[PDB]
Amino acid sequence: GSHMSAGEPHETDCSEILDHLYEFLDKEMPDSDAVKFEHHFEESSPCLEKYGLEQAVKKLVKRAAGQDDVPGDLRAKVMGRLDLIRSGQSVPEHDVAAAPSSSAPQES
Repeated sequence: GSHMSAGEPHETDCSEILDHLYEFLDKEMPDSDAVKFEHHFEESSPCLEKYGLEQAVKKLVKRAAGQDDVPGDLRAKVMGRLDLIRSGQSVPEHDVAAAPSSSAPQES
């Protein structure tokens, strides 16, 4: 495992963390959620290390009130990812939203 690594640690639940990412993000306060996110997002880091949501949710938390708040491009990307996660495992290069390097950074 030098270039490719998919060794997830010992976890328990994950869909529930997504469940927040969806209703938390869309049915609570898109901008007033980055600071409230971190709390629940840190309790289940291993869930975000299954499909690669850590990298994304960290970015959602990064905005917070006052800053980027919510470009709609991260959420739509995260929610749509939940919908992909909850209904699949194959994930795309969504890291491009904040430093592209999911699999092929350059991709010739």
